[PDB]
Amino acid sequence: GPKFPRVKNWELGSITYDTLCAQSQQDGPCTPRRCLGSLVLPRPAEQLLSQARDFINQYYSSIKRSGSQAHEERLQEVEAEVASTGTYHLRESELVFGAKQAWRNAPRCVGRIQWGKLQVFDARDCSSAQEMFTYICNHIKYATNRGNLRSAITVFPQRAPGRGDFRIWNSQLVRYAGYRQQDGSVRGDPANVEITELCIQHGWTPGNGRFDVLPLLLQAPDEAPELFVLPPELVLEVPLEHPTLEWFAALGLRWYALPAVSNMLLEIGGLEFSAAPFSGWYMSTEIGTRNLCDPHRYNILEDVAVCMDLDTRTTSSLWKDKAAVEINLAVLHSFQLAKVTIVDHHAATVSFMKHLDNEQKARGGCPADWAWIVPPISGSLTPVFHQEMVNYILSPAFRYQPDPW
Amino acid sequence: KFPRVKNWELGSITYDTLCAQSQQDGPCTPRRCLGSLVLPRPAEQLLSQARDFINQYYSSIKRSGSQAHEERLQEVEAEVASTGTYHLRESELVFGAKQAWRNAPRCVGRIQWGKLQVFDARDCSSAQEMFTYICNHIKYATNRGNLRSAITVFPQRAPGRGDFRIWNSQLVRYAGYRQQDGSVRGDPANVEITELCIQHGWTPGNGRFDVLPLLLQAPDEAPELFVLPPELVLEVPLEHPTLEWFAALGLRWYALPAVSNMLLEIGGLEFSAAPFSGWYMSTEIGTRNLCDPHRYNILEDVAVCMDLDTRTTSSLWKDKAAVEINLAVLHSFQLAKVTIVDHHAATVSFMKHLDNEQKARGGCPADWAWIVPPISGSLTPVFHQEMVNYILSPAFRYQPDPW
Ligand code: HEM
Ligand code: HEM
Ligand SMILES: Cc1cc(N)nc(C[C@@H]2CNC[C@@H]2OCCNCC(F)(F)c2cccc(F)c2)c1
Ligand SMILES: Cc1cc(N)nc(C[C@@H]2CNC[C@@H]2OCCNCC(F)(F)c2cccc(F)c2)c1
Ligand SMILES: C[C@H](O)[C@H](O)[C@H]1CNc2nc(N)[nH]c(=O)c2N1
Ligand SMILES: C[C@H](O)[C@H](O)[C@H]1CNc2nc(N)[nH]c(=O)c2N1
Ligand SMILES: [Zn+2]
Repeated sequence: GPKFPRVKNWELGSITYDTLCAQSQQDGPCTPRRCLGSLVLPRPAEQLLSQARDFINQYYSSIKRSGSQAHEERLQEVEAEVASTGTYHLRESELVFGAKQAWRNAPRCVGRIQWGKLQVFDARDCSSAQEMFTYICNHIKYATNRGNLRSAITVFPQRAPGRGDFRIWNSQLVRYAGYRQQDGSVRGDPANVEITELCIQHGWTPGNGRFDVLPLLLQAPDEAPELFVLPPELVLEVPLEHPTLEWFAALGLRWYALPAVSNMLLEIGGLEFSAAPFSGWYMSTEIGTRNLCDPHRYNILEDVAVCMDLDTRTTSSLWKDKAAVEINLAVLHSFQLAKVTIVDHHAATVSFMKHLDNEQKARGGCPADWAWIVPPISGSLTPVFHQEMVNYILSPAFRYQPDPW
Repeated sequence: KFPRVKNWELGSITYDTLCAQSQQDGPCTPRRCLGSLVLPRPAEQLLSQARDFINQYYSSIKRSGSQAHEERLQEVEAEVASTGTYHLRESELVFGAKQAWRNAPRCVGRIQWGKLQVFDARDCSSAQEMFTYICNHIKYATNRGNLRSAITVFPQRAPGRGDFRIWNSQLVRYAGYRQQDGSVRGDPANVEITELCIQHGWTPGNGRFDVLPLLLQAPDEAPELFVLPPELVLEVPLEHPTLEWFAALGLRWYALPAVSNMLLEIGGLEFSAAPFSGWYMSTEIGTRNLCDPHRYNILEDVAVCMDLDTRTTSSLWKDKAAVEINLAVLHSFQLAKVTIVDHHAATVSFMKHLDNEQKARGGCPADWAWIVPPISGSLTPVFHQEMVNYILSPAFRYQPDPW
């Protein structure tokens, strides 16, 4: 082998070299002195043009037209535009290509075997917060497809010089309210306290439940954000029940069908889309393990263990483990019952192995964040645990961005 | 320069300043992270690693800058200047071994770092003598079930000649025997070492749990074969709290986790045979050893016994059976009165260790993928704790198989 990362699968004994990483144009947070790979957050003119050039090259390569008349004219067209305005504009098919490429390039998504199937909705004509609401509601209608979920992304207008951003304030399109109490405890989802408080300040009359759907705070450039309420018929939800444990349904737990991230930046060839929400379908463990068992979230492990009649007095009864399995199973069982798309952590990780194999043949590598790809239960029971991965930033990219308040 | 380390369960924040004392480079660059890779791939150098360690020593017994410090530093110059190398005093080696454990980023058990019986075997000259030493280490460390962490330090490396080595990866391992049907009986990880044993003339059992012999190598000698007296090797029959059938699986594990193939570096000196042992954390046996597909791979057998649905993965039979096997192990070890710690207790103590280290040193090098357990990851507080990883010395390094 050569001076590219050597990558081993310890279950199978198979070796690959990552040559794609050579493509990376942006430094991550690690150095030879220290690995910072487990931090969740780390941290004009020529600079723009070069990025733009790189993306157009990428576009043209993908349509197999590298070096050609139209390829070189488009380059000259992009330069022209940046020369007289300082920015430029993607073509319809260039946006489609990029959006998909950003999903392909996201090191933290286990669901990338699906990268090539993605409805790109162009909303770069959107002009008001009201119009955003509309656009967002069409997205939710399309993507939900009555439970037969379909991956999509709606792209609003790119950042402009000295001009405000289009922003969705909500971290996801569909999230539950969290209400701070007299006790100090939270009723609802403790992640969402702040945004809940922001909505009430902007005129929302709040509910008082564990599962109230948040309204949307949407922001057209240079105005303050307007508040929009999703019609309940538009938000599909799955009441939670267990297959064998009959009491589970009595807990009154539930989750929403559509996982739609809404607070991420989509950066394509230097252009920045501050508002471009995307959505797919859940992996069982996101709801069952993270949302419902995290001590700083709904934290239902104790409750369920008690119902199950486990010894919660001692760690070694593996009461946390026993309960978490049933919650997870209750998630899957119930989504399946309601005929709403879900994938379990086994099935998912199997298919990402397949994605890894594809991307090896196609690009010679696949950036991947191990701690994020490996599921929060039953880790080494899934094939990804035994797979070494290389993490690196590629572009187009989805980039986290700070809350707008 | 100083990285911010947040914990997302509680929202608390620290800064790691400890990582600045790292002198040895890891595998990451700013262009790409390789932190999930299991493996990497003259007087000035040695003399400055040695001073820096002696500094670490006198500083640790508060005598930094005193007479005994100055003259010991000079004893080091003098020895390297004349011989190309030098030797450590017993107390120094004791300090360095504990520090090597402390510095081990992949060890979730570091709360215990200061409690370590150090056996000095540097006066070892034969594979015979090696064996006795190893046999004493086992008797000490096992202590009829009341496990005591220990290390034994064989003679250092030397430019003149070959290394003292223990060919085995652990002092106690189960043999893996390749069958005709291209199948493995026993432990598939130990196929190659089992074939080495047999080649150096061992008579093999044909059970699923046959304790391998030791292959011990003195400098520039053919390794020698030594059978462990069966009474030294404490084993644990596996049974289940509620499932009476489990015991009839005939499953079992050994008490003592004792790594023997890792090189111990202190002050630039290299100890190529320095086995060490503590006690197990249950997921090691229950999850990895027994349910890994390239190991004993018993998940399906056990789930079928549990009468679950193998046909589809959304019934979570892998997870369900995985838990019972971990349960069986805990129960069994607690029943046989043998130290073991579950992943919840251990990760809780690791958090506290992170706290103590923060106050004492300004951080703790940690490797997230190894600290987080292989089941119920996010169920443990380590999952939500950011972690910085970097190499401090004294350290344990991984080493090439001697063959
Ligand atoms: C198609 C079904 C999909 C599944 C099953 C899936 C699965 C996942 C999972 C389990 C995570 C870990 C997130 C967490 O625990 O917070 C993740 C992250 C991510 N996914 Fe997906 N994903 C899917 C589709 C998509 C789509 C359509 C996009 C956008 C085109 C996308 C882009 C991302 C990004 C950017 C992350 C990192 C998120 C962050 O850093 O906050 N994924 N995915
Ligand atoms: C006191 C009981 C101990 C517990 C519960 C414990 C726990 C663990 C665990 C779970 C691992 C990862 C194991 C794996 O999945 O391969 C590990 C790794 C390690 N531990 Fe410990 N440990 C203990 C004692 C020790 C001792 C006594 C030493 C030596 C002084 C030590 C030094 C190391 C080193 C160097 C590694 C890296 C493993 C490797 O690179 O293969 N630990 N520890
Ligand atoms: C603080 C911070 C930084 C960052 N980069 N990222 C986050 C999202 C956090 C991470 N962990 C939980 C939460 O993110 C919740 C959303 N995660 C992904 C998902 F569930 F919404 C999803 C699932 C399938 C498909 C899809 F398109 C989206 C937070
Ligand atoms: C190839 C390779 C590289 C490397 N760095 N390391 C290895 C040891 C492997 C890793 N994964 C399992 C196996 O190592 C055997 C077990 N490792 C730790 C332990 F079990 F030995 C242990 C537990 C508690 C206390 C204690 F002292 C020791 C292999
Ligand atoms: C500190 C650690 O990186 C953090 O808890 C991460 C670990 N892995 C994760 N993996 C996924 N998919 N989602 C997460 O939120 C996290 N949290
Ligand atoms: C490829 C991956 O890094 C490898 O499987 C690691 C992951 N985490 C681990 N963690 C521990 N404690 N022990 C291990 O052997 C491993 N294996
Ligand atoms: Zn790294």
